[PDB]
Amino acid sequence: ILHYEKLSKIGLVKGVTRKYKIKSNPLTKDIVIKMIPNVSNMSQCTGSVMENYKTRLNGILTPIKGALEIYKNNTHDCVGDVRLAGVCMAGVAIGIATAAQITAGVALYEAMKNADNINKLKSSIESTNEAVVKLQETAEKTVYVFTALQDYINTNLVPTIDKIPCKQTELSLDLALSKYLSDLLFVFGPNLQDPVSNSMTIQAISQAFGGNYETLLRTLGYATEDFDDLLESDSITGQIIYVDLSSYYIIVRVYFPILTEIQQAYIQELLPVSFNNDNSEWISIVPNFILVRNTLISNIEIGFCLITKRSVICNQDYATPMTNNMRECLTGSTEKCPRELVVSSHVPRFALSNGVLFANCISVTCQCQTTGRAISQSGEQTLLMIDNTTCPTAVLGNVIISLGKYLGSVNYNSEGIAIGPPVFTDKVDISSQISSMNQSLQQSKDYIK
Amino acid sequence: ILHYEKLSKIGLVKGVTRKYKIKSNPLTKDIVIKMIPNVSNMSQCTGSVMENYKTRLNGILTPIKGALEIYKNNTHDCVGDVRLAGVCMAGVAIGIATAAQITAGVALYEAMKNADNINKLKSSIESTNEAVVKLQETAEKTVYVFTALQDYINTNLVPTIDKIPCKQTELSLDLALSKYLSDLLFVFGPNLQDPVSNSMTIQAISQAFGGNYETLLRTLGYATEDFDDLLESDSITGQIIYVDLSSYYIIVRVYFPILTEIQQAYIQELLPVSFNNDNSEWISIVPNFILVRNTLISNIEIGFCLITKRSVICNQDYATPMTNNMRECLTGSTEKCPRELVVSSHVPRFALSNGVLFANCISVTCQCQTTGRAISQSGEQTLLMIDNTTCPTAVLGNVIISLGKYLGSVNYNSEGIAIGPPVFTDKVDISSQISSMNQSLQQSKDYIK
Amino acid sequence: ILHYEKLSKIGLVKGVTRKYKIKSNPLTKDIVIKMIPNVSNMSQCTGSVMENYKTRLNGILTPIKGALEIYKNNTHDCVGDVRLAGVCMAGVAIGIATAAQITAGVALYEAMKNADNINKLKSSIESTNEAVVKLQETAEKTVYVFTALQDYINTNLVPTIDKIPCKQTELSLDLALSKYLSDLLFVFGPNLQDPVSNSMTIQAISQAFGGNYETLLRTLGYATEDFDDLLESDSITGQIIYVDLSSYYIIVRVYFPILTEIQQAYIQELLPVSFNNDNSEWISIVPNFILVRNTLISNIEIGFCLITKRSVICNQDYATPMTNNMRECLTGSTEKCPRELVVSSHVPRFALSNGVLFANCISVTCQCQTTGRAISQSGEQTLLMIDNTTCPTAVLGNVIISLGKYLGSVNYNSEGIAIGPPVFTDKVDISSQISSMNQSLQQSKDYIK
Amino acid sequence: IQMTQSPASLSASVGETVTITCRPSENVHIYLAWYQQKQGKSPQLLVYNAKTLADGVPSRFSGSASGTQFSLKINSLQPEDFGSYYCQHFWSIPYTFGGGTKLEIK
Amino acid sequence: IQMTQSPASLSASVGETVTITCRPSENVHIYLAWYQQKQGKSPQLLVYNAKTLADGVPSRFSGSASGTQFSLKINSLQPEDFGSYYCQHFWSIPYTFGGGTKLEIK
Amino acid sequence: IQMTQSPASLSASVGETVTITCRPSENVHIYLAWYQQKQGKSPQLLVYNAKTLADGVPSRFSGSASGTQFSLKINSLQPEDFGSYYCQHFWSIPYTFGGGTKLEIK
Amino acid sequence: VQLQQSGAELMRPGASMKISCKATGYTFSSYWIDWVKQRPGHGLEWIGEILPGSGDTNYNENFKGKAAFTADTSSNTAYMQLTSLTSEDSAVFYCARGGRYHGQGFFDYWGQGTTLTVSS
Amino acid sequence: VQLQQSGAELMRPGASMKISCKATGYTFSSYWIDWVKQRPGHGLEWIGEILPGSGDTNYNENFKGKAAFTADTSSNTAYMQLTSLTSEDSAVFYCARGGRYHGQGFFDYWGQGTTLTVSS
Amino acid sequence: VQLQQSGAELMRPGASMKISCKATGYTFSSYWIDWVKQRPGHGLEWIGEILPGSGDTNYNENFKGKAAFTADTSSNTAYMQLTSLTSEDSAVFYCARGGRYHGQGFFDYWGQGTTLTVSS
Ligand SMILES: *[C@@H]1O[C@H](CO)[C@@H](O)[C@H](O)[C@H]1NC(C)=O
Repeated sequence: ILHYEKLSKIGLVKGVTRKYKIKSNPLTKDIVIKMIPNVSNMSQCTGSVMENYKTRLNGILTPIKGALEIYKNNTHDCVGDVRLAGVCMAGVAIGIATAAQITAGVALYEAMKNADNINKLKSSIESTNEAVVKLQETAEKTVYVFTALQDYINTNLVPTIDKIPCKQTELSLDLALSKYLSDLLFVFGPNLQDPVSNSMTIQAISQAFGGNYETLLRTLGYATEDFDDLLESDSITGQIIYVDLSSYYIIVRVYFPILTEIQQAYIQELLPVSFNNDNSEWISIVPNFILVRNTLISNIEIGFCLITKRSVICNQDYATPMTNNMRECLTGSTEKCPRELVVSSHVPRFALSNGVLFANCISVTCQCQTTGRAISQSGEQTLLMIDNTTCPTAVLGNVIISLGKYLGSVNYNSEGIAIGPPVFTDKVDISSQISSMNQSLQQSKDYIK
Repeated sequence: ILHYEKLSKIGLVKGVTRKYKIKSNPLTKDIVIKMIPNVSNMSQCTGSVMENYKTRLNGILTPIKGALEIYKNNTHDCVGDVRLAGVCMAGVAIGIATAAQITAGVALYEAMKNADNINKLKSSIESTNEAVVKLQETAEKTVYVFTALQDYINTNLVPTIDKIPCKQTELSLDLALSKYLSDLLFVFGPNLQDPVSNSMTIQAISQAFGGNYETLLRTLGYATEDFDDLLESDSITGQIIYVDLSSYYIIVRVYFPILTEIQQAYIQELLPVSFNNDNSEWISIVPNFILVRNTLISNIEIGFCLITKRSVICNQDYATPMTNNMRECLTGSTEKCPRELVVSSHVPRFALSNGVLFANCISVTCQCQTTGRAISQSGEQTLLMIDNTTCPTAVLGNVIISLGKYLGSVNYNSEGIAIGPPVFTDKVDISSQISSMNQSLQQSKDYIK
Repeated sequence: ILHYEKLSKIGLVKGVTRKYKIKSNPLTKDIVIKMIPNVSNMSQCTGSVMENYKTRLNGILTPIKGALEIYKNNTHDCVGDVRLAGVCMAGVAIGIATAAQITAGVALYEAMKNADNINKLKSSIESTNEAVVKLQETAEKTVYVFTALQDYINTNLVPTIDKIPCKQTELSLDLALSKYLSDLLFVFGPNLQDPVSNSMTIQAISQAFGGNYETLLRTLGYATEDFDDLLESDSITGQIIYVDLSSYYIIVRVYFPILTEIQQAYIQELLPVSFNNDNSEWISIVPNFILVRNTLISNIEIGFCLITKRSVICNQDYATPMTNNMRECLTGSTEKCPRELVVSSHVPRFALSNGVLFANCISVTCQCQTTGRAISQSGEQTLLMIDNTTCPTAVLGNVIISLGKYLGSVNYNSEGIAIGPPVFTDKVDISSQISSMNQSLQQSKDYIK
Repeated sequence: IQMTQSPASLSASVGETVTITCRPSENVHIYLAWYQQKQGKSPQLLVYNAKTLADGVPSRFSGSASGTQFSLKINSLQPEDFGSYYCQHFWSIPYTFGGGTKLEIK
Repeated sequence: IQMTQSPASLSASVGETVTITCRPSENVHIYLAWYQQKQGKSPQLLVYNAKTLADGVPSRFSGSASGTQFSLKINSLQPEDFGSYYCQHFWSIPYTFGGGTKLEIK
Repeated sequence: IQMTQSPASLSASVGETVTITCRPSENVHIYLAWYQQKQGKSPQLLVYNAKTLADGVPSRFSGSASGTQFSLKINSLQPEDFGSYYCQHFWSIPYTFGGGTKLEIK
Repeated sequence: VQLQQSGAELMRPGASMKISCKATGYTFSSYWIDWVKQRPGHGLEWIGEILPGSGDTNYNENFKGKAAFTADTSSNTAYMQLTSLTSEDSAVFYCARGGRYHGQGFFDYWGQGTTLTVSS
Repeated sequence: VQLQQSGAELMRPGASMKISCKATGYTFSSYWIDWVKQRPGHGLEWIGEILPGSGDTNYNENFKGKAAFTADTSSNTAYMQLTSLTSEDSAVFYCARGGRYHGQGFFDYWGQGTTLTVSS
Repeated sequence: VQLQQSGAELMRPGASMKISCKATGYTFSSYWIDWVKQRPGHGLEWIGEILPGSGDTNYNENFKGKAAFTADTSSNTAYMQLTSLTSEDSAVFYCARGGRYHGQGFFDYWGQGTTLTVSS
C-alpha cells in the first residue's frame, strides 16, 4: 500500500503500527449522587447556610430537571404494535431534536424503570451519614449513594465542634459548600445545556462528588482488562436519569463499554525528519497518522483518540476523508507531497526504524565509530540511510548506536527522488497565498477576456 | 431570508432560534483580598516559613505594582477645561498603549478615589482573623476582606496545636502556603503581563482566594435574574486597583454587567444531516450558527459565547464577516455550498424539526409503523422528508416517533436540488489543495505566455 | 527593515520591541517522590484499603517501568573506544525511535549512576514519616524524598484516631487515596506513553506530590534571577529515571536551565487598528508578532512562548517561515497586505505609539481639547495621525491625552497609500474560497482547451 | 378503516358516463386503488394511485380524489365493463376493500 | 497667546513692496490668518493658512511663515490696499487678533 | 581483520590471464583496494573499490568480488606487471594490507 | 410476471390446508406477497402478507393464528397454512403481488384463485 | 453665503440685547458661527462661538456670562444675548462664519456689524 | 598532487625522528594523510593517519605512543615523530593521501619513501 521507501527518502520515516479500537456494547450501572451533606450531628453550628445552599442548588438543578421532563413527558410505551419497537415518542411535542438526542431520550426512558425503583426508600437516601452508602434497590440488586461533602463534615467539622467557636464552624461549612458549588458549576451550570445526551464522561460527572471518579469506579466494580484505556479515552460516560429537588440528589447511569478491534484496519505513524534540498532544510507536510482500513487510506482526528504502545483507542469513529493528491503522495508519487522550509533550529534531524538510521548528515555531524571518519551526504541526497552494511556503528554526538540491515533496495543512497512543491502553513500566510492565487487567477481571466 | 427548504434538502435541517445578548452597563463593587493569613494564635509554631512566604509574595506582586504605577503616576485631573472630559493622561510618558489599556487606566483612576478610602483602616485589614470580614469603607458603604488561608489556619492548625509536634504544624503550614502559591502562580504570575485591563474574570481573580468565587459573589450580593448567565459567559470581570507590599493585600473592583438583547438580531442553528449523492454519503460544509442582524447574514465566533435554550450570551460582539458565496448558499443557491465525503461510521443520519423528520433512509433502515413496510429513498433523492401525510408514525430502529406536518412545499420529495462542489477540510489537505491549484494556475499562465 | 510608517497607515501601529530568550545548559538535581504514605501510626484504622491502593499503583506504574526498561536493557558503556562517545546503544533491539527519544535515553543512562546510589538506603526511603525528608545520597550530596499524602495522614487522620470511629477514619483514608489517584491519572496514566522523554514539566510531574511544585523547587533551591520566567515558560522539566514497584517510589531528575538571549534577534509587536476604506471598516490580516533574526523576517508560534514586558521566553526555537508576499507587505508593499471587513462593534479603533495617536476618527469622535472642535478624517484617509504639532491634547470620549511628536514624515496625513485585497479568515469560508477559485481555474482551463 | 361505497348496485347503458364513489372512514391521502372483478376471474387492477392509471388499463377509466372522498369515472361505457368494482386504501394495516359496486350493462 | 505686530503704523507709496509681521507669544504652527479691514466695513479674509491665499483674493498678496514669526508681503502696492491689517492664530481658545497695522498710501 | 592472500608467489608468461585472490577474516563488503608495488618504488593504486578501476590505470586489470572473497584478474599479462600485489580493506581501524603476492614474468 | 396457485380441494372440518403460490418473472425475494379471501356475496377480505427472503409477515387481526405464511426462495413459492378449517373458510383464496416499500400496497398481479370447499 | 445682522440700537445701562445673525447659502447646522467685538481704537476682540444644531459653544473667559449664544436651525439664525450692558459694551459686533472642524478657525464671511450704543 | 618526503637518515637507538611530508596540488586541510610502514620481507604495515586542520588522528594499536602525528596547514606539511628508535624501526616510511570521508580509505597518492636506518 504505502510506499515507505520513497516516503523515507523525503523524511517520513515509518514508525510503529497500531491497531484501531472503538468502544461498543456498554453495560449499565445506576448510582445516586446526593449533592447535600447530612449535618444532623452538627445542627447547632448550621445556622442559615444550609437554607441558602438549598436555594442555590435548587436554582442550579431546576433547568436540568426541566430539560429532562421534555422527554419524560413525551415518551411512553407503544400500545399499537411492539413488532417493530416498544418506545413511542411524540415528535410534535419535542419539536426539534437530533439523532443523538432521540437515542439518549430512548435510553432515559429505559432507565426510568430502574429510576422508579431507586426512588423508593428515598427516606433511606436522605438519611445517609457516610460518604459511600450501599442500599438495596431490589432484593438482588444494590445501589450506591455518594454524598458530596460527607467526609469533610464527619472528620473535619464534627470532631472539632467544641474546640473552636461555633460561628467559625458555621463559616467553615459555608466556605466548604461554596467551594463545592464553585467546582460544580464548571460542569453542571449553564454549560449543561443538554443533560439528555449520554456523552458526558464520568470524570465530568464526578465533579458532583468532588472530582473523585476513582471512588465511584472502584466501588461499582469493573473489568480490569482495558479499564485504564476505557477511562483515559473518554469512553466511560454517564447520563442523568432523575433529579430530585426535595432531597437534592441525582441518579446517574454509568456506561462501561468494551473495546472492539476494527478488523483489517490499522494506523501507521510517520516520524518526520528534515531533509536537504538546494542548500536548505525542508520537512514534508504529510499527516503523521494514517488510517488504513480495508486497504483504504484516510486521515484520522488523532487528537481526540488515545495513543498507546500497541493500539489507538477511541470512543467513536474519527476517520476523515483524504485528498487524492495526498493519497497518491503516500503511494509513491512524491512529487505531490508538499514541503515546508525549516527556519527553526529545533527540529528532528534523524530517526531510527528497524535498526536502520535515516539521518540528515548535512546539518548534523554523523560519523562512523568503526573507522573514525565522518559520513558524507552529497548535495543531491535528501537523506542518508545508514545500516550495518556500510557503517555497523554510528555516532551522532553523545550517542553511539549499532545498526541493523536495510530490507529495501541496496541502491537506496544512489537512486534519485522527485521533490514536491514548497508551502507555508501559517493561517495568515494561508490567507495571503489565497489572495495571491486569486489575484493571479483574475489576471488570467482578464487576459482570457 | 434563509432558504430553509433548500438547506434542508442538502442536510442542513433548521434548528432552534436563539436571541443575541451582550453585556453592558456594569456596576462596580470594591473588595479586598489579603494574600497572607493571620497566625497570631499559632505564632509559636510559625518559625521562618512566613518570612520566606512574604519574600515570595513580594517577588510575585512587585511587577503588578510596577505595571500599575505606570498609569498611576501619569494620570491626573484636567485643570484646563473639564467641558469635554475630566481625566488627563500623559501620552508621552505612557508611550505605547492600546484603546483597551487607556480605557482600563481611566477606570483605574476612577477607582483610585475609593482605593484611597479603603487604604485607611489598613491596620484593621491587617488584623483580620476570619476568612470573610466586613468593615466600613465609609459611614454608609462597607468593604469585604477575604483572607487567603484563614479557614485552614482557624480550623485545621490552631485546634491541633497541642496534639501534634510543633514541627509538624510548621511543616503543614509551609506546604499549605506553597500549595496556595502553586495555585496562584498560574494566574497572577508572569502570565499577568497586563494587570491594568478589566477583562480578567472573577473566576481567575478568585485564585487569590483559593478558587472560591462563589463566596465572593454571594457575600457581595447580586441580581439573580441573569446571574448564572453572566457568570458562565465570562462577563463578571474584575480589575486590580491597588497592591500593598507591606500588608500583602490587593483591592479588586468587580464589575456586574447587565445583559442587553440586541434588537432585530438572532442566531439560527443548523443541524447537519448526511445526505446521499452518487452512491456516497456527504456532509454540507457551512457554519452551524448563523447570526442574522438587521437582515444582514454573518458568522459568529460561538466558541467564546455561551449557548442556552433561548439566547446566546456573550461578553462582547463576536460577529465575523461572511463570504458572498456562503451568503448566496444560505439564501438558496445550493450549487455554491461545499460538501465533504463521509468516511466515518458515526455521523448524524436523521434529524427532527417541528415534528417533521428529515432522514437519510439509504444509510438507515427507516420504516413506517402504520403499515410495517420500509420507506424508500431513490438514488436521485438526497434526503427523505417524513410527516403525517405519508407516514404518521416512523420507526428508526429502537425508537418509534409520531411525526407532524411539513409546512413547506407538498412536492418536497419530488423536486430536485443542485449540489455543490466537494471539499476536504484537513489542514494538511488544505495545503495540498492550495499547492495543486497553484501548480495548475502556473501551468495556465505558462500556456498564456 | 520593517516599514513602520506604511504599516501604521493601514492600521498596524508599531508596539514594544522584545528580546528573544531560549533555555539552554540545564543543571540536574535528583529527587525521590514516594507515592504511598506511611500509615505506621494509624495501622489499626488501615484495613484493606492500602493493599488495594498498592495493587492500583502497581498497575499504574508497570507500563512506565516497562517503557523505561527498553532503554535500560539496551544501553551500556562503549568498550571499543571512547574517543568519539562513551554511551553505546543497541539500535536493533530498540527498533523504532526518534532523535529526542535517543537523547532522552542517553540522559537516562547518565542518570542511572546516581539512581544506583539513591537506590541504596531504600529502607530509609520506605521509613520516611514526614512530607519532606532529607537523606544523604552521598557523603557530600543530599537527596529529598517527598511523600504523596503524608501531611494529611499526620495532621488530619492521626490526631483524630480516637475522637471518631475507626471505620470512618478508614473510609476517609480510602477517599484520600482515591482522590490522589484521580489527580495523578490525568498525567501518569495511559497518557504517559513515552516516559523516556525529558519534556515533562515540573508542574505536570508534581501531580505525584499533589500539585505542589513550589515545595519541590523551594526545597531544592534555585537561582532567583529568572526563576519565574523559567517556571512559567515550561522550561523547568523533569525525567523519570527509576520506578520501584516494591517501595512504590520514583526518582525524578529535575533540569534547571538558563536563559540565553539570542543575539541580533528581536520580536516586534503590531497593534491592530481598524482603518477606513470606501465607507467601510477594515483590519489588516498580518501576524501580530514578527521575529527579526539577523535581518531575516519570519513568523513565531507565540502561543507556546511566554510574553513579558521586555523579552519573549521560550523553551525552544519556535520560528516558522513566512511567505514572500507577506515579507514584502511588511517591508513597504502595502498592496500585498490582506484586509478583513469589520462587522463586529467591539474592535480596537485607536492606538498610541511613542506619544503619537493613530486613530480612526470616522468611527470614533476624536476632538481637540485645545480648541474644542472635532478632528476630521477625509474619505480618502485610512487613519489619522495626531501629535502635538496640530493637536497637543486630544479627547476620545472619557479620556484626555497629551500627545508627543511624530518622528516620521511631516506629510503623513497628506500622502496616499495602496490598499491590499479583501479576505475572509473563517475556516468554512476558507473552504468556500478554495472551492470558488478551483471552479474558476477549471473554467479557465476549459477555455484553454 | 371502513369504506362506504356508493352506489351498492347500478345499471347503466352503453356509452353513458358513470361514476362510482367510496368514502373511507379516515383520511388515506393519495393511497387508494380501484379494482374490477368479473364472474369467475381474479380482480384486475384498474387504478393504483388516486389519480394514476395502471399499465395496460385503457385511458377510458379515470380516478379522482376530492380529499374527503374518492371517485372513479367511466366515459363511454362499454359492454366489457360489467362486473364489480372495489376500492382499497393500503394506508394502514389491515388493508380494507370496499363493499363492491355491481355495474350491469343496461 | 499675545500678538506683537510690527509696524504699528506705516506709510508706503504706490507700487512699493511692503511687509507686515506679527509674532505670537507661542508656536501656533501653520494656523494663522491675515485679515484686511477698511473704514466702515467688515474685515475681509486675505490669507487663511500661513502661506495659502483665500478665494477671491488676488495673487498680489502673499503670506510667509518663518517658524517663529509670520509675515505678509504686498508686491506693487495699490491705492485700494489702505486700511488696517490683523493677524489671528486660531490655534487655541480663545482666538487672539493682532494689534492692527495701519497702512496709509503715501 | 587478517588477509589470507593466494598465491604467495606465482610465475606467469606474457599474454596469460592470471588471478590473485585475497580473503579477509571478516566481511568487508565493497571496501577493498588492490595496489601494485615494484622494486625501489612506492606502491601504485590499481583498484580502489572491489570492482572499480582507478584513474590512470589501464582497463587491462579488473577486480571482482564474490562476497566471501575478492580477486584481481590480469588479461594479456605484460612484462611491466612484475612485482608485488597487495590488498587492503579500509573497512575498519586499523587498515590491514595483504600478505603480498609476488608475480614474476616467466 | 405470473402467479400460479394450487388446485381446488375439499376438506373436512378441523383439517389443515397448505395453499401454494408459485411466482415467475420477477425477483421473488423483493416484492411482498399478499393473501386475500373472498367468500361469495361478502366481498373481498385481506388475509395478510409475507415478504419473501427477509421473512417479514403482516397479519390481519381477524385471521392471525388461523393462517400462517411461509416463503421458499429456492423454489420461488409462497405458502399459506390454514389450521382448524370450519364452514366459514369456504371461500376463494388469492395470492397477489404487492409492492416493495411503504405506500405501494396495491396488488399488481393476482393468482387464478384456489377454491376451498369445507363440509362435514 | 450671506450673513445679515440686526440694526443699530441705543440701550440704557443695565439692559439686554438679542443680536441676530441670519445665515443664507450654506448648511447652517454644520459651520461654527463666531462672534467678534470691535470697539474703536482698540482692535478686534473675539467674543465666542456656537455650533448650530449640536449646541456646542465656546466662550472667551473675559466675556463668559456677559454674553450667551443660541441657535435656531428652523429659521437659520444665530443669537447673541448680552446682559447688563455698560459703557464698555459700546462697540461694533460681527458675526462670522468659522470652519467646521479643528484647525479651521479663520473667518470666511462676515456680517456688516451691529453698532451698539450705550449711554446713561 | 605530489607528496615529497624527507631524506634518508641514520639514527642511533633511543633517538627520535621527525619525518615530514609536504603535500602540493590539493586542499591540505580536507584529505586525511595516512602513514604506512614497510620493512623488507614483511610486507606493508599501516602506522596511522591524521586529518590536517581539524587535528583528528587515528592510531594503530601496535604503533600508538611510539609514533605521533602533527599537521602544519600554513606550510601544508605533515609530520610523524618517532620516539625511542630500535632495530625494529629500520623500515621504509610512506606518506599517503587518504580519502575525505568514511569508506574512502584507499591511498590515491604516495610519497617517495623515507628510508630510516637504525644501528647501535
Ligand atoms: C511637543 O512638541 C515638541 C516639538 O519640538 C516636542 O519636542 C515635544 O516632545 C512635544 N511635547 C509634548 C509634551 O507634546
